[PDB]
Amino acid sequence: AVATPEELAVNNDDCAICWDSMQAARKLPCGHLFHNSCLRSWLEQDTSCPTCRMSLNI
Ligand SMILES: [Zn+2]
Ligand SMILES: [Zn+2]
Repeated sequence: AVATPEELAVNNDDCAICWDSMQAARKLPCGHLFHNSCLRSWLEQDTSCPTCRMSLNI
């Protein structure tokens, strides 16, 4: 569920959760770029901001 182009990922090749870099890159309502697998996995585990520690209302 990524609406951003791979261009963004290339420009920002670095994960905050799973670390490293890949391709898929989605943006959270808080202001963070997470991969499809990294995010999805996060949403399945917890719906909280890894950094902001704030719950996403969307
Ligand atoms: Zn990642
Ligand atoms: Zn955040």
